Amino acid sequence: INFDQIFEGAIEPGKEPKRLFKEVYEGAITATSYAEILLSRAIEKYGPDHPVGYPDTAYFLPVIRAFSGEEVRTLKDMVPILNRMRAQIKSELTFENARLAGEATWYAAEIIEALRYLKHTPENPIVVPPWTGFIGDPVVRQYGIKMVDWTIPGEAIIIGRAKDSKAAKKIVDDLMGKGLMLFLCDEIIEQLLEENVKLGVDYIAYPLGNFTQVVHAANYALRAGLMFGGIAPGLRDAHRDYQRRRVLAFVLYLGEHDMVKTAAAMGAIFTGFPVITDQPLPEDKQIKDWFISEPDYDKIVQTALEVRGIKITSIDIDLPINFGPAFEGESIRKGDMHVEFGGGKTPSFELVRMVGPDEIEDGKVEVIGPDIDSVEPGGRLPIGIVVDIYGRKMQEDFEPVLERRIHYFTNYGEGFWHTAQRDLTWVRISKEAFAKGARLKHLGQLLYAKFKQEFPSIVDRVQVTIYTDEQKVLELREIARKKYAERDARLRELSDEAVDTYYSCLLCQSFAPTHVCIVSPERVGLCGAISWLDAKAAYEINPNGPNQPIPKEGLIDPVKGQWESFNEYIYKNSQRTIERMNLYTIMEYPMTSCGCFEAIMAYLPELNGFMIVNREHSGMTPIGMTFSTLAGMVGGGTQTPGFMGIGKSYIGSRKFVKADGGLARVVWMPKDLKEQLRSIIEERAEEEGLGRDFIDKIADETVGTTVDEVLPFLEEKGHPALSMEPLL
Ligand code: SF4
Ligand SMILES: [Cl-]
Ligand SMILES: [Cl-]
Ligand code: NI
Repeated sequence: INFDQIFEGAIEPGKEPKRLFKEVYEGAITATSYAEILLSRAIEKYGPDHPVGYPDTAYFLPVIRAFSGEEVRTLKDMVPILNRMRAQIKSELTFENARLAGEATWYAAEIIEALRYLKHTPENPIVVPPWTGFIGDPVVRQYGIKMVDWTIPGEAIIIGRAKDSKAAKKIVDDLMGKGLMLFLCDEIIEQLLEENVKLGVDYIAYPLGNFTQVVHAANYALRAGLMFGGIAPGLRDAHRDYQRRRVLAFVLYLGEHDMVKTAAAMGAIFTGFPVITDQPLPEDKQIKDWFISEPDYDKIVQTALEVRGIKITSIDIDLPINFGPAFEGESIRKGDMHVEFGGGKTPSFELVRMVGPDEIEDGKVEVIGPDIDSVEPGGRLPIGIVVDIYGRKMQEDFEPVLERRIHYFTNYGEGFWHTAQRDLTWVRISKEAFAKGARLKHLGQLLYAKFKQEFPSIVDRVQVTIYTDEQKVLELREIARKKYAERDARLRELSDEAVDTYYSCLLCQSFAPTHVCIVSPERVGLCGAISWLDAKAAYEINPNGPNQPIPKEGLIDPVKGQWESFNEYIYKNSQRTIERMNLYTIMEYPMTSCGCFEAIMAYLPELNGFMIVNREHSGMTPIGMTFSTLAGMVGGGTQTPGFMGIGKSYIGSRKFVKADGGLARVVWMPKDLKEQLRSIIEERAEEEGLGRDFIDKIADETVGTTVDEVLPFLEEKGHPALSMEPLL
């Protein structure tokens, strides 16, 4: 592995950009000096052994943990590392020395930021929303699933200042509509806030802060290799290769240059991210394909996307509102809502329906009834959405799948909002979207264009009708409810036993190459979004896609759930690292995890049972670890007996770790997680004979966070797991 080979042709000897290299050298010396003095002052004040670190991460100082592997825990640990980084800054003006200076600048910024967080407590925070500062592991994991399928095509690290706030808003709205994840640093943030651009973790656009806070992009990106990629800490070239091949990041260096910013950009180049600046560059301050100037703001985004290799697929319908992943998570407050439909205020439904060739005119979008200019701001209308689909290869069992997509298609619109499903949908449109000209016809055109782009193989013609008359919507809701009942009846017939074929899912191998998911009718994929029916429809739509049938054959262990067919498939598709997999236990040959699991279960021998912790829970767990620390062990595609990543719904399955004792073996979950699943937990517990009140016997963080606090509660509740056989 020779990662440096990627740089081979950038600069032919005798024509080194000595202005750039000397500015990089001065900036690296300056950053390491800043860090040296701050570290010496901090060690004098707090003492060498004083702990240092970042909130809510399993990877200590992730930049150092990835590139050199040290487990920085205290101020003392930083001292040798910085010394080494200072030693590798060399006077000679070569591209290799410049990349080493950029690595040293990244190390210095990471050290300076950890020292900054020495003063940080969650209740005396040094940063407040929308600013992020250091971004916790759960956010990285929460967006990993959008990364693996390139719903997020890439990342833009924007440092400095746009020529003015309006240019900042233009390029950032453009990037947000292309779905790129943004890291913002310095005065660009205040420029965007003055223009009322939406920023924050919910919009996948992180305002890190200023100055050394830029490093919080780097320690974010490197964690992707430490998590999903399973790369060992300290494998420097392996981490750089993972970044170059999979983290499609680039830097936009806007505004007046200064030496420390240039050295940080050189560290980005050191790990394979090109830099594009809006400044004019003399020939001796540029590197082809690595440090380049695009002064014209009309071109800078496509210039960076082309040099990085990012390919964007856009629907190219002139929507009056921005559209993309950043807006999926938005919330429209009552004060900002122009109109709403459903959610128990007006009657509502949505339905996809396969139709014959006779029936439909492709591209026809019709609004039948009053449009949203009908009402005063804050008003309401009925809405019934009917998407008729004819296709040669269309099937009725695709109807629910495509219907599921409606939610997402709606939420990506800026100022469009959607929740629930079927006849319980709740839809909202903001005053801003209305002021831009958005009307119901644009929602229908959006649904049409997205369905055409996403399922070309099976939709030959698509038509969209939006009814807003109250009694007509009430009439059509009955037809939709017939379709829903047939779908529920088809789903009821599926069991692990009744079906002869389970389905693989390899979608996450783009970031977790060794990980293989096996979806069965009673075990959803650990991301929680890929059901057995979903994977089956995806394979029938794309036979050579990442979901494949696997027959249930070669049974080895009916109890733990081991079959030769799944073992073989897994061994072949895990690169011969994983030989066996039990479907019904976590204690022996558990299914592996990539890193996007909704929750983690772990066996606690002292309580004779399982703890479960979801990604959103902040707090210690009785195993003595947080969710992030546990995910550091459970993810990365290695087999971890006694630990397993799962989707939340899987807790309600009849096959839920059935060999281990199922729900009866669960002794601890977060309160909010139990409330999220209370209904299915009560139903399944009554089915098992545990009683509907069994949920009250499960300990939570209000009971305690250690074995010593939790065991007495389980003893006083008579929890059955205490009388069950120890698992191991
Ligand atoms: S089913 Fe497994 S492999 Fe597929 S997207 Fe979900 S977590 Fe990733
Ligand atoms: Cl000093
Ligand atoms: Cl150490
Ligand atoms: Ni994952």
